[PDB]
Amino acid sequence: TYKFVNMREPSMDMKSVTDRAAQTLLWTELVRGLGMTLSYLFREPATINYPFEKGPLSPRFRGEHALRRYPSGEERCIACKLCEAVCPAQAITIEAEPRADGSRRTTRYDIDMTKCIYCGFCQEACPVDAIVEGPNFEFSTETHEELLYNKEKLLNNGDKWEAEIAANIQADYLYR
Amino acid sequence: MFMINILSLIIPILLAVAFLTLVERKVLGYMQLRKGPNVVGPYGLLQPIADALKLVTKEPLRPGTSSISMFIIAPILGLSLALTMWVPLPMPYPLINMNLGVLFMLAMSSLAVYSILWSGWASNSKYALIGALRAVAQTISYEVTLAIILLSVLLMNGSYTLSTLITTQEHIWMIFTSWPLAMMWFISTLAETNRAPFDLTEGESELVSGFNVEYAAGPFAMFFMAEYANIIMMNAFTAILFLGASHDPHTPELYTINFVLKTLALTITFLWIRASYPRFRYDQLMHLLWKSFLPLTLALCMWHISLPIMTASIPPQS
Amino acid sequence: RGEYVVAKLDDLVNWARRSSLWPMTFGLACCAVEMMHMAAPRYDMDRFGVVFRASPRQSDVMIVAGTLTNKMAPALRKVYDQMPEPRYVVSMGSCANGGGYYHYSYSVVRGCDRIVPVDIYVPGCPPTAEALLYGILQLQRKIKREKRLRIWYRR
Amino acid sequence: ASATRVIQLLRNWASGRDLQAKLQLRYQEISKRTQPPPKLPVGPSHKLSNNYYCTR
Amino acid sequence: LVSNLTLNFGPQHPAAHGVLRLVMELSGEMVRKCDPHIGLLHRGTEKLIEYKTYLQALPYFDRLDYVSMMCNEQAYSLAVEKLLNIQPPPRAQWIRVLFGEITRLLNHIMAVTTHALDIGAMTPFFWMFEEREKMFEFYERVSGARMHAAYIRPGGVHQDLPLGLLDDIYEFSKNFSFRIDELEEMLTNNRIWRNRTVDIGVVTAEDALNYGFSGVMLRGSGIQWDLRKTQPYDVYDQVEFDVPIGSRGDCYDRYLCRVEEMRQSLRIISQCLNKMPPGEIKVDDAKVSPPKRAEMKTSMESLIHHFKLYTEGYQVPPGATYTAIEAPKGEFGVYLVSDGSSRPYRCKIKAPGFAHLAGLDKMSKGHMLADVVAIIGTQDIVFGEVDR
Amino acid sequence: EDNKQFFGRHRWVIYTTEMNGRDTFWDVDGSMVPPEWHRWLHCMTDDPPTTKPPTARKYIWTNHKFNVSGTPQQYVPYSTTRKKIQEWVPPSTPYK
Amino acid sequence: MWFEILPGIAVMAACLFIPGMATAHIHKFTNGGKEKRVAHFSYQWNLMERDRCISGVNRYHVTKGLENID
Ligand SMILES: CCCCCCCCCCCCCCCCCC(=O)OC[C@H](COP(=O)([O-])OCC[N+](C)(C)C)OC(=O)CCCCCCCCCCCCCCCCC
Ligand code: SF4
Ligand code: SF4
Ligand code: SF4
Repeated sequence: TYKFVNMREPSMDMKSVTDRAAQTLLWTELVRGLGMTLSYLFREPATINYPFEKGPLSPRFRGEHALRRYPSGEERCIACKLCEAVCPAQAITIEAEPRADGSRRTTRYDIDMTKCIYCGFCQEACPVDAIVEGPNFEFSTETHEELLYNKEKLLNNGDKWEAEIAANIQADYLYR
Repeated sequence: MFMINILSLIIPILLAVAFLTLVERKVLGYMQLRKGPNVVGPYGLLQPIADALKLVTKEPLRPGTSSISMFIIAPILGLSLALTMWVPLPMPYPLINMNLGVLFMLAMSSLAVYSILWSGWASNSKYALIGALRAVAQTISYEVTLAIILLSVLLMNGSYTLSTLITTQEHIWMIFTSWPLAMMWFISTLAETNRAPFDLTEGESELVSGFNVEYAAGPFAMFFMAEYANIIMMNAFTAILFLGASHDPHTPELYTINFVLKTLALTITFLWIRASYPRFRYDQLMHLLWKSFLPLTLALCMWHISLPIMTASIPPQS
Repeated sequence: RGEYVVAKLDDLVNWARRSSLWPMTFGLACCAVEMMHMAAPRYDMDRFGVVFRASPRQSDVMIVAGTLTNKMAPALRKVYDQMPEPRYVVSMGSCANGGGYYHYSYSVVRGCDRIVPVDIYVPGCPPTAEALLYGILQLQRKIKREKRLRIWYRR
Repeated sequence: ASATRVIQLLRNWASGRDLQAKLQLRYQEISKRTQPPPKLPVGPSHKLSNNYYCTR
Repeated sequence: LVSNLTLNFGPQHPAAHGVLRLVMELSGEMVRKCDPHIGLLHRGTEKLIEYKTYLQALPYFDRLDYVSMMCNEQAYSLAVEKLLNIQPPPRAQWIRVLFGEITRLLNHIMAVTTHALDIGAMTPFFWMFEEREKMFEFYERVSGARMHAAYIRPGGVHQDLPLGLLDDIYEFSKNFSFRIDELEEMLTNNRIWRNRTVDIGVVTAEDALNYGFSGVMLRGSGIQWDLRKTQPYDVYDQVEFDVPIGSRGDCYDRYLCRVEEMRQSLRIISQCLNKMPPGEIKVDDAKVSPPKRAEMKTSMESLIHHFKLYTEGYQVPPGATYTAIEAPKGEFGVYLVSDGSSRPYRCKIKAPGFAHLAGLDKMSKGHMLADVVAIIGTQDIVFGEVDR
Repeated sequence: EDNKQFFGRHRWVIYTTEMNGRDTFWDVDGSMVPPEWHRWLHCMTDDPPTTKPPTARKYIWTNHKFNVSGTPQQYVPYSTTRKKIQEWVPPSTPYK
Repeated sequence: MWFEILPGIAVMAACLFIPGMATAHIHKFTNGGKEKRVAHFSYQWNLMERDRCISGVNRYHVTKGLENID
């Protein structure tokens, strides 16, 4: 099924022709436009008072990355390199080795946040919920170099944001 | 004391322009479901000051291919004309009381077309000149309807004296007697100040900013002040011409309040047109003027010459 | 001493310059639409005095919103040069920051900071309109702490 | 929704329609930002027998 | 003395729809020829895809038509699923159709409002960008990203809808037609908008077909063709809607077609809301779609398949396909070659904007300079998909 | 909170005037919101930390820090790996 | 909402009111407390020139009534 958008012929009688002449000479549809703008002037604006008010987000929101720990304080990352393998932008650089206690742990874990596309594939690939994208989205920097994250930087991000990261994960893990 | 009169006319007009920028931004914002300036000062009341201060401390790039003599003469002419357009205006009593006040305004506003013909030519760039030529053609073409509409309306006044407009409109507004000429006059005034769907010389989405591309910071600011002063002045002329306020010789403040309120209403309507319509094409507005406005204006000038004669309603010439 | 007057004048000029940050619409790619969303009613960048500006001659900040390609870089540098001073550059999005998804491409310059000096790097692909607004306010706070007249007084 | 009766009437008239029934600003009609936990179903091949992968 | 002004510039221009160099010579006032210079946003997407796994290449499609993200990823998912000989589940298909129509609303809002803003009607842009912000919220609630969801994938969708999302989509859609009414109250009957769009950029139906036009650029000229009806995909055959058809093939008819397409998108969205079925949202075949994280942490096969799907990816049987969808900007397609491995051998992306902008010179013939701005706006052009 | 405002304005924070040794009477930013209140403020949940406090961990920062970019506390990247190749050190005893 | 536009409008209104009131009051101050005499035509100018001569103080607006002579 289809429909025509502009297949109406105007009526050609006295009253219709006079209606169109009055519309031509008295600018009635221009007055309708003025009325629409005037009606919008008396509507409450949709503006929010940033930064005192914030745009609404969801637990699934993909922001700044973080490396997480177990309740014991032990790191979750066991350096499987799945996130580095799946990373569409090749933003993840990993080096690992046996730790002094024998654990399988990273010695390098870099994310080039200027290479990153913030797709969240890394946190999908991760089998232990080690790498996540956190809720933070206000981390603009004055230099390019502060956006090339380190393992220390990402672990400090995890320690900084774990309280709300864990709540978001608890909110959404049953969908995953 | 007369010098103080000149100063107390000029300076408040420039302040009114400065805050007209804020008022226009806020009206546009609230018609667009946003707010507009509400952070820099209470309700954006310090925003015009921030704009004026930032502009005068910004580097005024002058073009390497610019005849600097006219490059600086054009803003001087523009602002001097924009300011001097207020000296005959009858807020109850004019600063300058002439027999030919509206003729003086017609002449002074017709001299203002040089500020575009000189800015476009001086800026070179070989393309802003074409925009300047389009602006000049639009301006001169709408000067025709301005002049003829003013001629037809003043046949009830009896003279070119603006103070006589108050007397002419004592019992009734001139709008109730010449509303078709009022609509054509208002749109002609819209077109002359390069506003609304007639802003072809500074089409934000047509030629970025046209004749004002090369101007920056200070001279740009003065050009802007000239345009907004012309806007408020034209709306004041419209209010005095068509919506004459009652005058009490012992209480002229009442007339001033009336006139200021009506001028503000017409200016807010000018900003109202800006937020409601698309932009005319250059040939489309030229067609409007030459084939729609001009024939009706000629017919109505004929009608308004015939009307006082055939009704024994010819005004006094004194 | 006379350093108090210079400090007050610097404060005034830097308040006037950050209260009227007029940016230039350099919308190259997907980051352009989040920036006009920061323009939209919900965030209303005009309420901060940040207007919708025009030709670089009246612009104070360049927002590089999108991928810069090799074919496009000379034009970006040209319009950056044509900006009157003081002028600032905000790099918005991964592509403008360091190449992003297209970092390893033959036709993409890896970060606009190879072409222009950048003041603020807004991360994200795209950064949300709120993230860009945060970057803009951070740029405003950068301008607040400039000491141009105090530098001149101790020269 | 805080607009006075007179302002509502003015804007309804100016727009030509009753815009108070279709406000563009969201209010308590939206869903709660905290929701009960889901329980998602399993696919057709979550079977213990008669499920050889060579047949699917 | 032939000095036809060869103004061969305009990339920084705000009406350039992003990045566009126009080489233009005018016989005085009117355009003689248009020479679009593109490539200013060519990022080598099609070459980069050859170095990416099939899952790794999906986010590239969000950034081609960055006004219609989910439609692009739906087209790519359909191509990969056709090559894989697998079928997405019914609930995933209904979700894909619902978000494709939400995406069509987003794209049509952007197209119409930016067209009007370029013409000089700035006001409708903000009113409708508020609705765009709300639909961005829907995108983010389903995927965590406002624009680049990466949500529709070969095999279905990434995860299910959160509880209460359908209610909010219903709340939004039940009020959206009032906003289309307000947009039409400013443009449709305005004697200035029609003066800028009626009989501007007229294209003949046969000449539209031979120039490779698609979508509204076809149906503006009266051609009764829509991929959602003639060649339905997902569950589009189960949904009822109307195809708006033009009569004059000008900018005004195309604008009316886009507005009525927004209305029919609302009409489809209603049925998607009412007919959403239960079930899984990705194919229950763990050699294509990754298992649930709970099974990945408990079952040996699930862990193995998670590992392999997220490191090597799934192998696609060798072969080539051309699959196209009815994107909001026209026919968006991909010619996807598979050599049998886990990475695409070749991925040519068909974007309607490429053929549409190839026809700018033809449609601008005998028109003023201000009409070319309208003709570009009526061909709605995103250079992310023009240049790829 | 004021639930009679429209969504996006029904919740707001009036920032402190002093945080981490920095005056913030006029200079505030969204990074000053701690993660516990960050979730409620952006409507990721309906529960403030007062009613649903976050789970206590001994490694979670007890003092939230805002964006320290442009300060001497800014992050600067470095290689976290040790040297790969060990050079041969010559003997300190001469052969002659 | 919309009534916050009113502060800028009030500032504009005051700035526009100042010129007319100032003109009226300066005219009253410099013309003997009366309206500034209008001379559009030479007869009115001659009236004012006669007024100046008979005032004795070289000011047209100092009006001599029947108390001057009769
Ligand atoms: C006994 C009485 C004897 C005398 C009778 C006198 C005549 C009475 C009937 C005539 C009525 C029409 C008068 C002229 C109207 C304009 C003429 C014209 O060409 O119009 C159509 C023209 C052209 O319309 P068009 O493009 O549809 O038609 C062109 C020609 N054809 C039909 C062949 C295509 O349109 C315009 O002028 C549009 C103007 C654009 C700007 C709109 C602004 C809107 C806001 C206005 C607010 C109010 C303004 C005044 C404010 C107060 C001022 C103090
Ligand atoms: S979000 Fe995507 S691009 Fe960024 S590090 Fe993770 S996988 Fe790589
Ligand atoms: S962060 Fe996760 S996916 Fe990446 S290496 Fe560590 S355990 Fe593997
Ligand atoms: S950073 Fe991401 S959203 Fe921005 S232009 Fe690049 S690909 Fe598009």
